[PDB]
Amino acid sequence: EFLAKMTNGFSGADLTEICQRACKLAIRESIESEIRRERERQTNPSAMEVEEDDPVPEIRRDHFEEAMRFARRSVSDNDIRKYEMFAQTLQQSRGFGDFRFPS
Amino acid sequence: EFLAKMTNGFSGADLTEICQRACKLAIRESIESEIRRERERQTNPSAMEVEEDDPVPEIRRDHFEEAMRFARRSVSDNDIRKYEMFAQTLQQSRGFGDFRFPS
Amino acid sequence: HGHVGADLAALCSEAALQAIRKKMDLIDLEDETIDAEVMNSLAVTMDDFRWALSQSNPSALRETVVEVPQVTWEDIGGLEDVKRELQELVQYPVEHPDKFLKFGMTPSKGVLFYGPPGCGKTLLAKAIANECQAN
Repeated sequence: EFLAKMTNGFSGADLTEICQRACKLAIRESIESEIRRERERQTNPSAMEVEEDDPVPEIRRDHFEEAMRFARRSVSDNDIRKYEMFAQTLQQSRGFGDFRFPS
Repeated sequence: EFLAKMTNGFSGADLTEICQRACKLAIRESIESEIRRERERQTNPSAMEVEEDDPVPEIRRDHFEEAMRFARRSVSDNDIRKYEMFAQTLQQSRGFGDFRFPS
Repeated sequence: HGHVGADLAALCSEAALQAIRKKMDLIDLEDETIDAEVMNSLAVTMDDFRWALSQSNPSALRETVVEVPQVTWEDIGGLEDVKRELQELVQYPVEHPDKFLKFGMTPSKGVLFYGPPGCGKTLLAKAIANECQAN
């Protein structure tokens, strides 16, 4: 909901991109965390993590906080006015207005 | 490295040309050096070079110093600005900027 | 490049024939019946092969060719962000296909390079193909 009312003029195809950019930014860190764990210097059986540590089990908060920085609205204001003007080209119930049948 | 930081605005297809122009300028001299050696006047067996003299065994320094004189940058400044402007046509993470999740 | 197996058999036979043809000083007209000397004492050398490649044998190939390239990452240094991006867009959907299945992120299907003409575009595109061992 805090992510809802912050994105104001965003089209439906733009905020469907940031929930893949955040997934890519978390998959990068989940790949990278497995690099150091296999590249442990003097990888000895002593003090070995027999359990899977799972550093990124799910998408955390700062992934969205960083993926939001690359957001961009696709539709401008000049082209939504084109659809507002075409909506005005339809006469849009304008003319005489309210009238009543006689009694 | 001295040849690196001298060529500043050169594209990748321009400095790949001078390492063939220098080869052509050295192959010209290696062809020409064999002309006088077979065209020795009174070519006698006395004081004959039984060993191959090899005047140009490899590309020397002045071949690059002379081949550099015909260098020319292909891309101007007016057309790299076209790609900078197209990079600006992508919105390039511009807008609201940094925000933070509530606590 | 472009030769097929039959073309290479033809190359071998023509190089052997050129090695015969340089030995006409012993294979003479006075000796119609050839003695057993040159029949087993003639070895082909490299410039015969270079002759048989150069002077003859047009390749019967014009269509595309599938292969793994042999260019390396240090062939064009720098561009570490582009290397990281291409690794993220090519290597990770094939080297780790299960982590892309843990939280369902679908892989992308292609990038679009753009820049000035002749800055190593194809020489950059072949590098990730060589690194992934991909055709």
